[PDB]
Amino acid sequence: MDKFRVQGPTRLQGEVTISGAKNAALPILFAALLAEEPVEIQNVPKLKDIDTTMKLLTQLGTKVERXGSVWIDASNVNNFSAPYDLVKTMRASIWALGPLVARFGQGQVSLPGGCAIGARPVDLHIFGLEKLGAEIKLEEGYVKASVNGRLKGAHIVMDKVSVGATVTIMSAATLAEGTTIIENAAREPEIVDTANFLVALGAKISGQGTDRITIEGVERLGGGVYRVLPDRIETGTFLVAAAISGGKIVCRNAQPDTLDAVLAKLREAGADIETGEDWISLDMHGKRPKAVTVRTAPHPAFPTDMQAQFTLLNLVAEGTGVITETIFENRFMHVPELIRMGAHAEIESNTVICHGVEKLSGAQVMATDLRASASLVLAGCIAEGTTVVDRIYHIDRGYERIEDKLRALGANIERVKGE
Amino acid sequence: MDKFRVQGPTRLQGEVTISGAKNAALPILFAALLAEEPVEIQNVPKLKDIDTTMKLLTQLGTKVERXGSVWIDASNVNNFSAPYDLVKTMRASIWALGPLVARFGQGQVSLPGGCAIGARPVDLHIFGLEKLGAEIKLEEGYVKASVNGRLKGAHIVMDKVSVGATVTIMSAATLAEGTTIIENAAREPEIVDTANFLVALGAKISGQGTDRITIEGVERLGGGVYRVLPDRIETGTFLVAAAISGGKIVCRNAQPDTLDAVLAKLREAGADIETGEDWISLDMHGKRPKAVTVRTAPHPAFPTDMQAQFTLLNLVAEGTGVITETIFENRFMHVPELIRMGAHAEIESNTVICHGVEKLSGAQVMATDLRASASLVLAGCIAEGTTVVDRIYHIDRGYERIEDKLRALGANIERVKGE
Amino acid sequence: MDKFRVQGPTRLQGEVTISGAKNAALPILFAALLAEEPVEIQNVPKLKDIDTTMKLLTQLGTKVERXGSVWIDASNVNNFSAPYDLVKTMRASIWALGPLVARFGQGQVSLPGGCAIGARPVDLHIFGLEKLGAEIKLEEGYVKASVNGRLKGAHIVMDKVSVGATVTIMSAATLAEGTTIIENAAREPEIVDTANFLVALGAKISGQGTDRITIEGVERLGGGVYRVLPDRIETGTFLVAAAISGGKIVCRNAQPDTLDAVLAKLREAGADIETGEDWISLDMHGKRPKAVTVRTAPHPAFPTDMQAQFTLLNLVAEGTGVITETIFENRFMHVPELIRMGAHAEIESNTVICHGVEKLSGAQVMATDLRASASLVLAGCIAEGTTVVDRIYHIDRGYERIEDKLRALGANIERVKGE
Amino acid sequence: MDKFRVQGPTRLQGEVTISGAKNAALPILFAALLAEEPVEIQNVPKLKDIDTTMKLLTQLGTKVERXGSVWIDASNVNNFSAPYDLVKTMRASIWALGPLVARFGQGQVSLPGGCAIGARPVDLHIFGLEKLGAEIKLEEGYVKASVNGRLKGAHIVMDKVSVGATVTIMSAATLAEGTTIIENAAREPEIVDTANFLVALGAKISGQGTDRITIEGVERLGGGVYRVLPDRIETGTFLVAAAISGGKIVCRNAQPDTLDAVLAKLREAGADIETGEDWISLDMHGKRPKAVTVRTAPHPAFPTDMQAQFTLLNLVAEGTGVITETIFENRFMHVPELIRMGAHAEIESNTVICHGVEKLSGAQVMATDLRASASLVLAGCIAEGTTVVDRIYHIDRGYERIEDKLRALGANIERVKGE
Repeated sequence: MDKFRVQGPTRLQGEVTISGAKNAALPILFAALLAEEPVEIQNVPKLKDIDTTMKLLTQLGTKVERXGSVWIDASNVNNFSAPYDLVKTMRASIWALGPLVARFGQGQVSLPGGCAIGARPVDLHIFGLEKLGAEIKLEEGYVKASVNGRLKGAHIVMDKVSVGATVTIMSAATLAEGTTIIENAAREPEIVDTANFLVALGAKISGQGTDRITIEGVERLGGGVYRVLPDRIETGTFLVAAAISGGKIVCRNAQPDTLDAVLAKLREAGADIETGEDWISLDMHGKRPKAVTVRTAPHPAFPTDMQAQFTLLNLVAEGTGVITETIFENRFMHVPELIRMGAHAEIESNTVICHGVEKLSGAQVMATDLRASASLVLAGCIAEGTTVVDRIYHIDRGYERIEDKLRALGANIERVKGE
Repeated sequence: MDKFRVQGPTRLQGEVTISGAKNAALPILFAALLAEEPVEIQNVPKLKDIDTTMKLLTQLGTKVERXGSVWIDASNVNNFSAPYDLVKTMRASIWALGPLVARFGQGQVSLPGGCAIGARPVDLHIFGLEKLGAEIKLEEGYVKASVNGRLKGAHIVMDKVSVGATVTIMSAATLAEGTTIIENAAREPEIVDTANFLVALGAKISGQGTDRITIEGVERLGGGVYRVLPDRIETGTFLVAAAISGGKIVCRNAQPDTLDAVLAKLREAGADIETGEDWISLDMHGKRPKAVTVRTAPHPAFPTDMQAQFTLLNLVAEGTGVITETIFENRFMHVPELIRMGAHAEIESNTVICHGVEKLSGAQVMATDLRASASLVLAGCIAEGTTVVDRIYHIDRGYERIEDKLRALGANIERVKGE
Repeated sequence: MDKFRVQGPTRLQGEVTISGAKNAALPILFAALLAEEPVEIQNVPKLKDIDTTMKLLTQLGTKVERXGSVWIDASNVNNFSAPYDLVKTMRASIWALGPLVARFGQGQVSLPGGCAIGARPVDLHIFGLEKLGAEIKLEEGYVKASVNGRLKGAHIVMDKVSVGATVTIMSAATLAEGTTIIENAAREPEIVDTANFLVALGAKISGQGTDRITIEGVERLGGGVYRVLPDRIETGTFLVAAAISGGKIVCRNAQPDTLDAVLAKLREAGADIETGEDWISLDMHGKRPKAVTVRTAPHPAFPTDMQAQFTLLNLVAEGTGVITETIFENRFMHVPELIRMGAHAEIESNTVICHGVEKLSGAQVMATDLRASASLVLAGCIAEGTTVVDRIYHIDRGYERIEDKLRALGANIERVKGE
Repeated sequence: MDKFRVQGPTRLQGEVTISGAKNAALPILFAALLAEEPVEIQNVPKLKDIDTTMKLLTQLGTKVERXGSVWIDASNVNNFSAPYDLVKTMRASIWALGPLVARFGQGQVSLPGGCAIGARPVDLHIFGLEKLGAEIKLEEGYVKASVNGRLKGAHIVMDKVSVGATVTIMSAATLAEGTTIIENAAREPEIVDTANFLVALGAKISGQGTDRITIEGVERLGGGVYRVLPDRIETGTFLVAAAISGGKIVCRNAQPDTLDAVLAKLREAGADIETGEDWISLDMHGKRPKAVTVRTAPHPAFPTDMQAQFTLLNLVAEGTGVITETIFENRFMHVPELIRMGAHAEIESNTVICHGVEKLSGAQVMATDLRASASLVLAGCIAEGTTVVDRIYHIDRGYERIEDKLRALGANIERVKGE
């Protein structure tokens, strides 16, 4: 079981290059199934899910190769079924369904053994495909969709806001006959990125990033070169790393505009921030951060994905600050871990009241949440002494070699083994 | 476009005989598709939906006759499809699905068109059936279900309480192989009645009325005689009629136990109430009702179907009353209509603050909801002058000759045809 | 009982000069109680609530005179009580409490007979004052606040975002000794305006408009001249008027920045929009608006106060649009009135599914809500025939002579006295 | 720092005598302040809060002593104030307030400060009292209540269901002039017990246990002997200890009727349960438990206080089961500890997905929650090996000598005196 052994305190400063967003790379990789011609996908991070997707794609008869880029040749897809062994570790695999049916007339995706019926994950996807004219075949453990000729554009009202189903519906709609309208579409920057990718292939989409996405179907999608957008959360994590260590950092390959709320929040903490079209700088001037008030909410408001990081900021800031999770429940599992590191906090209902302390103390900590986990690693960086973060495979799944990035920032960090 | 012209004030007093519950008769009529031997369903009301169901049954090859009872012989079911023409005006038609697949191995029901995905009623039916081993197809405007051989008992956890899917799952499970357990089952008296009916046929069911129903599959269901339970909302509607008019009333062919919360509310309003095995008496002793606080919630608690009726009550009651709706959104349409009759109230969020007035005044009113509509008719009876309740077809569909029942109570009411 | 007789259809086009916001004028008027030197408040609308506030102020011993401006001389305040009548027709009256205590050491405002313990508007104000060092005295219908000397700055965390309490705490905090931090402060443009007014008097306030307001108390506030900000919702009502009428309009005395979400929403409807330092232009180019998807949420997202207006827009737009209310409950009560005008709509849960039709048919209509009411007048302007909007006094409360404005835009409208 | 050491696995069987409910004892000791004659309170557990209450009472001038009983003589009560030195460590202190002002005409309770306002516990108590005619005086750090003569009966609508405020209102109302009615009253067995205590003193109360309590005020309360009801949660914890271990336990000095939901759930898990007037027997027959579906809700529904206990049950039961928590927000702290013990569980939103493993592994654990902690100790009992549960002082505060009880059941437990 891999662990991170950090030795602090250390000032995090310098430069970091931001990896592509896993959350944009995935839907785009599945969308490449629509491409009749070779496709080059740039800025694709080296992550477990990316590997799983490549295998899945190959299993369908797609020609796949990688490095920074992922080269895809789907001119000839022959197998329209995603098997159990291949979708078992990845829910995103459902993304193969829509492209398959829209372009080939048929698709089949294996489903896991479940328990409760009603409002499940796959649900929105299946019904979205059904509104598009797909015939659905359901049997415990799998979903099959098929259509005679082209899908038919339709007017769709989403009762629930779903990032997943929005990608599925928007993807399959690019080849449908007519216009498709999606009401209550997820607004995430990743949805915008996926739509832009499609448009680069010849798709006709508008409204991406708003509550209403409109798609005019076209006969076919071509090929090309496409650059995946920067990882916005990864970027936020690095900004916070400098903000909590009285450091100065510059983020390369970033996209300032996917972070309005986070940047504004950082300024409130007294951070000196600068942006360029593709870069972001943060300077504390050796100064300790000021506590802030945070209310997480749906994009483009302050993201829940930055929550753990900001809680950390408040925990070592000057003063008292409160963090409120307005949509999500039980998002504070990790606070007791920080408290064990010498933090002063109180979890109350859907909030965390933060009392800033001068210095943290290393400890043996652990968290299952990717973000919370990453925050523990940041804590280890500035705490007095030795910190050991257990089960970092969580971090490995969403961050492209964070230890190396942290090390170049001046961190004393080692990847160590353990029983 | 029928209307009720009412002239008040009139004290509502005397006797009324309660009709069988439409909502228990429907699921029961459908479940009869499982019976191998002739069956007699007693106490079935004469309502539009019953007619639509009989016709549906006839089309499936069922021999159907009616008067008070509805006679069914489904020994020779030979057709397995419920077409658009026969199910357009009736959601309940989905109930033919489970019995067909469980007994015959195949079944299909026409699905009315719709544009929203998620929250769709039929969703839970499909899922329960799939859990039981059925193959589900969403094609040709139809929802299709089939199984090779017998359904297979399963442990089903409902993500949401659904009266409809509880009935579908429960019904089909009686013929499945093995044991079926439904977690988070709807508790409604209509559900208990349907269960009791199944058992009378030879089914093995327990837990009906609680959140956990257990079904022991058997090889076949027989025939028999079964009496549909009384309409609790109808009973409550008549009780309130006397409670707001200073009257005394005896409800015949009623079932006290399905009305716990409503009876307790009536006592708080100051009503003198007595009960027997199959009757309920309410005596105002010539007195004006007292205001009460109402919080709707799932059965066995206060029913949302009695909400508009109780609002009416608070409106002519002594004091200030509070009505809180936790079940439906937008269930206050009756209020603006009532206010036009001289009532006083404020709608704040999901609650109505009632300022009881001594007397109501006649006016031209209209509500699309069944309960609110019957409430308007009641208000017409006690209001000074003439009231014209428009669009009464809503009431015709859910109440068995309400005008006749009201007249026998002392109401001055006439059905006007034209506009 | 005033009413509007409208003759349609008429293209609304031209110019309208936007009134100051009642919602910012009120808290500023109350805040003037802090000023030791005369104060000039410009751009104050002529509305009932302003009068009540004026009467209330005079009663305290304040020198008050009005026009476009309101002159206040709070140099000689001697009465410290807000009598029963003044507070009964106006919740805003609670705003006199804070300045009184903060400046004079004593204050008292009447209380309307209680309803349900816990969750009264007045409560948050009370607790905030207490946090500031004030002694509170209560009894059914009475609230006295007092302190010996200065109020004391405190760290206050709001468990409920409240526009009212934020104003109270902020206002009173300008005179306290020390720093006051308000966590979870309301973000409204009106809060920003009030804070700005305070700063113009010599107060030290930062963070206005964000989740955290920090006030540094000072010995005293002088006098000066302050211009109340433009009415954001009126501005929006006018923008919609043109947008639903194929017209072109220019809003003068406007503040584009308080309308981001509404402006971007208008662009989605197909509108051509330009903005300047103090104006906003909208041009439909003779075109019918496009159906939009709306989601009301906390400022700066889409304002629930623009809801009815947008529902109207979708009702006469090309296509279907769904308006989703995440704010209040029961916000669609006016829709039936629109249906009576020939509109096509379905109310489902917390949403309205709008099916735009080509033209509205005039009729006799009425809504109690301010916004929904104004929307009915807009409808009369574009409907074919004559429309009579009843009970327009509701409109008069938040709209400065709307009939004159509409007429100046080309509307055929008459204020018919009583009938 | 006290700790618990457990050697497992060990079948928990035999008998246990249930302690009196701390939660009933507390409000009852406070209500005794209303007694004009001596009172003997039986079956009071020996816990910290009881000691604090005793100290509090003595300081008011009450003659107090304890053993199994607590003897109260409120004849010389000459001091009407509860100082911070007491209430600081005990929230229930607010309970002295109502009896004080109701009997003596005056009462003052010290209040813990804090940043947060709105949604504060004590708010409902203040409001109820005010409804009864009391004058309220506030200042950060204290709440004072007084009245001229007797309190006055009033009709009170609880905005929210509050156990504390229900006791306060009910208690004070017993000496009020006239009739008091509490709408939306908390239903807890602890409230029923306090009402019964009051009635034995001569008060006039009814509806206790339902959502509506009626209190007819009387001149004065006498004295007597009264036995505190059994601790329902303690009994639940004991039943679970047997259910998760193939054992057979009989709970003595119990009250079956206070545990409906828990008993039904245990049967759901496959337990052979029998009950009598004052005993409860559970028999697993050496059998492992069956996973169950659990949804916490207000009494008489499933208790949140049995939550952690049931999760442990699931974690070692056959299959998958889901615990959904709707009362408290962050009540999942016990899960990560259980995982360390070899348990398979996924946390999702307000629910926990359990994966029944055959056996747990000894380990070093710690939970701050009274219930979660007790759960861990239970875990240690059946887990293979040695387990060390830290900070068992939480358990000490709510459970009367848990080790002796467990030891008598077959457990291998030792108290360890820290560091």
